[PDB]
Amino acid sequence: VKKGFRAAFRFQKELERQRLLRCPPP
Amino acid sequence: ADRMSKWTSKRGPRSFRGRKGRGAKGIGFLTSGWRFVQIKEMVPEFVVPDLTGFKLKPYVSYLAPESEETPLTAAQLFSEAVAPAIEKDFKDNLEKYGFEPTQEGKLFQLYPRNFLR
Amino acid sequence: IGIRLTLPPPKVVDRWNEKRAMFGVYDNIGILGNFEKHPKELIRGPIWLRGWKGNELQRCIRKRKMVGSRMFADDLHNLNKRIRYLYKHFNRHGKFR
Amino acid sequence: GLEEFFDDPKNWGQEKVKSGAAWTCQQLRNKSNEDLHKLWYVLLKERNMLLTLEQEAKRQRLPMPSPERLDKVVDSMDALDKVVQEREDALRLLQTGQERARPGAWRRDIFGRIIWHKFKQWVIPWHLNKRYNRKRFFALPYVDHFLRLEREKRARIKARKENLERKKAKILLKKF
Amino acid sequence: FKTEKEFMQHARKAGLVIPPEKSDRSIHLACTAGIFDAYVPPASQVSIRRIKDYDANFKIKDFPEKAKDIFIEAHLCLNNSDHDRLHTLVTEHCFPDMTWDIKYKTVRWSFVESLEPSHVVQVRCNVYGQITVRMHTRQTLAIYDRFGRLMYGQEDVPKDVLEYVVFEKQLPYGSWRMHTKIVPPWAPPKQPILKTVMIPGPQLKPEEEYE
Amino acid sequence: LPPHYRYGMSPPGSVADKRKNPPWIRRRPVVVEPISDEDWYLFCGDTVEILEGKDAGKQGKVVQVIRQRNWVVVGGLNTHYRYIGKTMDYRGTMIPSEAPLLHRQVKLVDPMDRKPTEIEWRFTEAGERVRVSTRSGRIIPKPETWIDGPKDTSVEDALERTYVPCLKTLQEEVMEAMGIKETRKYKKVYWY
Amino acid sequence: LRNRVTDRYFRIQEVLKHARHFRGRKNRCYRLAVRTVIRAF
Amino acid sequence: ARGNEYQPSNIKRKNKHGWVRRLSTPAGVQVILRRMLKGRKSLSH
Amino acid sequence: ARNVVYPLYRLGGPQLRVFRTNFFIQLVRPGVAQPEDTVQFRIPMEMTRVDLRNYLEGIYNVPVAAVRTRVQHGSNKRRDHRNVRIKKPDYKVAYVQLAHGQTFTFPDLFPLYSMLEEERQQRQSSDPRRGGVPSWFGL
RNA sequence: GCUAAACCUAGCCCCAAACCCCCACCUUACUACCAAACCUUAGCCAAACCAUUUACAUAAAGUAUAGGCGAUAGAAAUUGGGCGCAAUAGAUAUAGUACCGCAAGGGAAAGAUGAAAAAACCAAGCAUAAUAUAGCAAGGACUA
RNA sequence: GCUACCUAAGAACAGCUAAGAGCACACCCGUCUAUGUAGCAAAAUAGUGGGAAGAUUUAUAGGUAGAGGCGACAAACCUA
RNA sequence: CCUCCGCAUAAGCCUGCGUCAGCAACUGACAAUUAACAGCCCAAUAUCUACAAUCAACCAACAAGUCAUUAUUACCCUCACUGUCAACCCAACACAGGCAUGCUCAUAAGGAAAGGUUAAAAAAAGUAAAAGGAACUCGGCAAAUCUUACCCC
Ligand SMILES: [Mg+2]
Ligand SMILES: [Mg+2]
Ligand SMILES: [Mg+2]
Ligand SMILES: [Mg+2]
Ligand SMILES: [Mg+2]
Ligand SMILES: [Mg+2]
Ligand SMILES: [Mg+2]
Ligand SMILES: [Mg+2]
Ligand SMILES: [Mg+2]
Ligand SMILES: [Mg+2]
Ligand SMILES: [Mg+2]
Ligand SMILES: [Mg+2]
Ligand SMILES: [Mg+2]
Ligand SMILES: [Mg+2]
Ligand SMILES: [Mg+2]
Ligand SMILES: [Mg+2]
Ligand SMILES: [Mg+2]
Ligand SMILES: [Mg+2]
Ligand SMILES: [Mg+2]
Ligand SMILES: [Mg+2]
Ligand SMILES: [Mg+2]
Repeated sequence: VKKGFRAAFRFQKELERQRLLRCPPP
Repeated sequence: ADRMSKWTSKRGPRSFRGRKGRGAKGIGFLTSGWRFVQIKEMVPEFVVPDLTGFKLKPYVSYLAPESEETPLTAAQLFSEAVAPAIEKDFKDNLEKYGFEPTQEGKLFQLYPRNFLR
Repeated sequence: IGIRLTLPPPKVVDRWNEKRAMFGVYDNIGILGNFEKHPKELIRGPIWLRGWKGNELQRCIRKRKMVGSRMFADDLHNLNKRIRYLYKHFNRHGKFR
Repeated sequence: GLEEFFDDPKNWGQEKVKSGAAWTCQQLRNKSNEDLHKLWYVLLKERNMLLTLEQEAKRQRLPMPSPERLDKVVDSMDALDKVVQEREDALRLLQTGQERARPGAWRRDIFGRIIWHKFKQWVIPWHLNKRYNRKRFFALPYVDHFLRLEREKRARIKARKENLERKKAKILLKKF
Repeated sequence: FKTEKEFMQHARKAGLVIPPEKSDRSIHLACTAGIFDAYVPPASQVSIRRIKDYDANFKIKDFPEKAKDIFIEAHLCLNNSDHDRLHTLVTEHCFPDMTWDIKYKTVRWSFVESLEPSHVVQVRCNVYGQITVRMHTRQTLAIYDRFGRLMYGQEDVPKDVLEYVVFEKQLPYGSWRMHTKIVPPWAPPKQPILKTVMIPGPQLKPEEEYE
Repeated sequence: LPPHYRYGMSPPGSVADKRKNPPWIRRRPVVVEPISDEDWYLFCGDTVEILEGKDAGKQGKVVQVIRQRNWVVVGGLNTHYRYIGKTMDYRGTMIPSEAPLLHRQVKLVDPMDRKPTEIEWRFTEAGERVRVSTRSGRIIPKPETWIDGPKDTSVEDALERTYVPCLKTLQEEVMEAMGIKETRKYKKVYWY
Repeated sequence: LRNRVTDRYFRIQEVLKHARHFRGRKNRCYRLAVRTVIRAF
Repeated sequence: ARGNEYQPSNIKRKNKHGWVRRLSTPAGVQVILRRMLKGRKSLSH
Repeated sequence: ARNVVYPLYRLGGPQLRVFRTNFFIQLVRPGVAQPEDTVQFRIPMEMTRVDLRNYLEGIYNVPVAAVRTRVQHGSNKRRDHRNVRIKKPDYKVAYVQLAHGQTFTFPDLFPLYSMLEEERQQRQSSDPRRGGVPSWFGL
């Protein structure tokens, strides 16, 4: 468990972008 | 090759299996021809009372009241055991009251225990 | 994949904590307390480095000569070996000389 | 007889047997020594009965009828033995002033630590006891470094525990 | 396994001895195993006072109104799978009997106006009130699949339903909830189903023959 | 029981406990706030009131106190729904099991005011200790036959004081009682 | 480790996004993809 | 034939490595002390 | 008694006497076929053959004629999650032959759910003609 | 979509303070019982070999001195809780256990639900989905 | 606890011809070939062989310890 | 159809193919090996113990050998404790290896070389082979038959 916030935040947003490009919203 | 196992009597060669025994106690001695003499007095005699008409069962009924723990200290047993004898023989040689300075001639000695349990 | 899937729990920081709000007070206790104390008496730590800065070889030599008598035995032995290594390193190895 | 290794045969297979309380200690300090002797054999026979019934419970792959009364009997046996040893200790303190029924001495082994050596009974005196005079009760000066390493190891364990208690205290103040 | 006795006999054969342990907390149930006295369709005022002495404000002349509003609202919670409301509206003996098989399928039950004034039928009675209510209504079902294709009943066509709904109440915080629903043996069968069913015969071992 | 054992709804020695807490788990220990032994004031039988979440404002009765986690199990309230008896083919039955509450989520009830009350351990001349509410000065008490078998003592025989205190041992008293005689005196051995 | 690297997934994904059409393990494994992506540039 | 080596017997094991032999000389006493300072479960055979 | 230092006997000394017996006893069922005059016990380790004779003569008043004990090695072959050997404890077993022609057989010891079993009667199994339709609805 | 991933807290570290801790067991340890201890460390290494030699509060002071007067060694008088770690990290430690060794000795790995169990997305590797002439596996491109 | 040598008290050596004799088992060793080469084996297997009443072989306990031991010298053996 | 194995004891190991339950002896629970065999011995102080063994007799030796009491005093109790199981030990293994002794020397005891099929090459082990019979090769190594003679050390 690597301490920090910024890689967890950016990776949280790229998981959001892959959730969009997997199931695109109407 | 084991280290962790307890060195029991089941384990060595015949000379090792012979000498070591369990937690039993010696009852007699060996003589020539390896003949075991059992000493009669070394055997524990289980002194067992008569259990006839004895009215104490192994459990106590739940209706018995609850009290406090008062362990028998030496001052209590001196008080109820000796103190009225001192008060009755003072209102009118400590061996008169149940005191023994020495106990080498005594059968059941208190220090060290020559009785059992 | 060495990266975490959930964002960490948030880090609340009280900037007006007792330690943070009164931080640095009595640093100028010498220059406006009539020089009765020095601010190196205001620091708390190991007794061999209250008011002193050295490199590692100096911190270990000073540590041994100040508190090394009542150190534990393998701490004293490890510290003697560290002084012996750092001696052999600082005085014999290195680029600039 | 052998039927005293078993209980009342109406209780065989009832899966629940009522029993009273355990003998507590103050109820036994009111009794005589003869009464604690006979009661010792009462509880002894009861303990043997409940132990045969435990082992037959493990044999038949069945649960106990009431396993709590074996704990009651062991508690009454321990209570009676403790009350008797209280009377032994009080009478020993009156007659001899000793606090331990068995003599011994604070000695120091080869290993440097101080150990209570409980004395054994012997026939011959200690100066011509061949096996006793091989058992050496003195620490030679190669031991003192290891005593110091033991002292420092226990001090590390103590410092770890105390510091860890302080860390748990800090986490408790952070949470509440 | 199939019962408790097989698990106990395999607990004896396996050697796993489970001692019966006593805990001070038991299960605070809020139901009954069915009906106290099963009403049989084609004097119990003592039980009514046995409700009014625990409840102290209870009117049977207002009750089959509420029995309607407890009924329909509960079935409206099948349209939305609102189980949080259902445990306030329905008992625990009824909740698997009406919500288990409807899992992973959308129902679109819908009430339309009743045919008779619904009315109380019988009342019986740690203390469990129980009120059986006769209802004769007009409902519409449409039970779908996981795949949203119809398998029971058209959505538009209303059907007329006989309903012997048994209520139960815990008698400090409970209310009236649907406990069971008496289906009588003289009743007509339900709607037919849209699909066909194969029902297998006896699966024969080779030494066995079919007779 | 291992260190950092996790207390739960099951007692610490049952069977489903050993399904839940086997001797090889190492889980995160629950940070519980340290209530002193004298500071705990919720007992198995108190009528309490739930403050938070589901069944808020309802008053129930404490059925179980799991004191190693500051837990109060209100009977019949704060219930969730679990099945039981679920075999291979039968789906079990529905049961309203009970979720435990922290004691912060719970306040006591005056038996004459019926309100959530903060409770202190006031001292009075009549009783050394007992619960006293703060919104009113009222004492809350502490909340809550037998036939002998053939193997129980009577109460009277369990309390006989047949103990004449004497300076004889158990051994000397039993040897004098049994009438056992001994002429062989004990011979002194060496202790070392 | 006082400060060890957290942002390392994104450096690997800086290189590997140019390799998404390669053959073999060049599209997948970073050690191979760095050489073929440098070489492609 | 090589590798059989360990050819066991309890007499040679207790009289080679046992507690009484380790306490016969002060070198083996220091062996037992290193075992107790390391914390091992078996100090000797 | 066990876990007690016995007082040492010299020649001509008094009889060694135990008043409160420390060790217990339990008679188990024989797992093998044995003669009808033989009772099998589980002696605790520190109890000899003579002590078991005088134990059963004194306390239980059984006319005990022969005693033949043996020691059973409980297996040290079962392991933790720590791969550490668990030792089942060793135990001494007495074999007692009784006098006077007596005969012993081990006696044949050991010869909410209303709601559960009353929903196991009313299970109301799904008719196969229903095909998965929930049977709650009155339609 | 499998393998898997993730996680936060067991604990640990560096300071401060304070001077710590029934029974059997030196015979074959875990066994109820019979006629004597002290004695210089050395060597690696530096001297580019090696052979004398080579370290084990502040300030005076790297001064006086010593030294194949060379490598280097070196006084005294006198003076006066965390910008720690967080499960490959931090203790080896969940444990000096398992295991290895005749023995001295060496020495591990690991856990993550929730208030209550009395309730997805992403490494490699495959799969979905084998292959089409030609060649550091691309690049310029191209309708492709 | 292997191995080198020794100490103590033991043991085995069929049959045939007639003694550190010969043929020859058991047993000890390992000449030569072949297999095996992450093997059955960190040195084995199959056959052939040398010895087999002696300076034999072997079980058990004990001794010698690294600036050493031990050696029918191979500068061997002293836990692969 | 094999057997050069087996059965015991010694040493070793320590419940390790008993019951119940869960390529095609593991886990949990329970149970057992019972002393007559074998270990575990000896009251002192003086005093005795020249003549092997080998069927021990003739013989025949040399390397010169494995076996014993008496005097007086003390002595009167007795059968305890321990081992006893297995398909087993040492070789990391359910390892073609290593392992002392007494019995059977073909077994009365113990076991199974082949998962099934086809009948390639190469490889291993074997049997047979016309005519020739060392022409092979470093060398009659191997195999088959058994033998003469001469050197070197
Ligand atoms: Mg050997
Ligand atoms: Mg140099
Ligand atoms: Mg050189
Ligand atoms: Mg000075
Ligand atoms: Mg670690
Ligand atoms: Mg580690
Ligand atoms: Mg992947
Ligand atoms: Mg090209
Ligand atoms: Mg010869
Ligand atoms: Mg040759
Ligand atoms: Mg010959
Ligand atoms: Mg030689
Ligand atoms: Mg030579
Ligand atoms: Mg040479
Ligand atoms: Mg056979
Ligand atoms: Mg086969
Ligand atoms: Mg085949
Ligand atoms: Mg031919
Ligand atoms: Mg030629
Ligand atoms: Mg040619
Ligand atoms: Mg040839």
